[PDB]
Amino acid sequence: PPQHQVFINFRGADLRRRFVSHLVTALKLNNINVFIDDYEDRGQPLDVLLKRIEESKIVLAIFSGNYTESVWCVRELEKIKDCTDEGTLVAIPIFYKLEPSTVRDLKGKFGDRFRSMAKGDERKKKWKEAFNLIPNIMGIIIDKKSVESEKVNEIVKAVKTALTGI
Amino acid sequence: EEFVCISCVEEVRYSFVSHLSEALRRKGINNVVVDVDIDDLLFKESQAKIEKAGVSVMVLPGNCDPSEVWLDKFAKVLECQRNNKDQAVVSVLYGDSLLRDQWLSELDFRGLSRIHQSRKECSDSILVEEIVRDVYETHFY
Repeated sequence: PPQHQVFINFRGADLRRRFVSHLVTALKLNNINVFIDDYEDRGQPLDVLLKRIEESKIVLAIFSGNYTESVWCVRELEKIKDCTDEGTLVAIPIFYKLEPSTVRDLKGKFGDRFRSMAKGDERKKKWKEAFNLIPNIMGIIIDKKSVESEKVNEIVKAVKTALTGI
Repeated sequence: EEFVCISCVEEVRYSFVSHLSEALRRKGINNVVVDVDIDDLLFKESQAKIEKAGVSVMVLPGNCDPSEVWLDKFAKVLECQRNNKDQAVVSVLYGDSLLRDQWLSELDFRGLSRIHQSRKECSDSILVEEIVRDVYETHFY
């Protein structure tokens, strides 16, 4: 098992090819071991993902507009939330081009996709509370006036700090 | 001393181009970013910077119609290569839905050949890498 692992949790092939590709290049540059999420839901087994998350020390939860279309991604967040409550990992919420309140209160396009995917599902309530609580962890914001390269450096800094602290 | 000038529209200024500028900077290559969405009035300061740049990098909005974009925004950047004949020009067609042929045609008409393109198979990070290597080779050239 690897044990200076950073888990990068998110969805979107466009996000993987763009912003995340730079974040990944900067982490590797700093010899930090990272695990990339199944961003296409190309069907890596859910138990493998949830286990990788548990084996991590850091999780970067990158909330984008596509996060709530995936039942598996939402299950990952639940697992994130469960693990932080047992104290086995540092979680850092990243808000990619949406406001945190949008996430917390499941507003707009973000929540509409969530409500559509979770219609008539028993676990809906528990999921709703996770989205309400994870954005209270300190976290990092990226809006359209943000200099992305600076935000990448800011995230890498937070990761270095968290890793020395463990 | 010697430096590189990146030209682009505003939509990419804070995303793709910032990564591009950061990458050059890590490699020890000084650079400045010029926004071409500015009209010819404030642009008069930026003309100065482009002219003394050794390498001028044009990051084009490849999803857009070149006929609706070239003359309006980038003609003025290319026209700085006249004053400095030592200056080399690098062109980047950036975008997730390129009007690839329209732009290749435009670039040919203006006489530009040193060209990089967005591809669905490569990340923007790889694209940045390819451009930094080209610039570096041209930078001491």
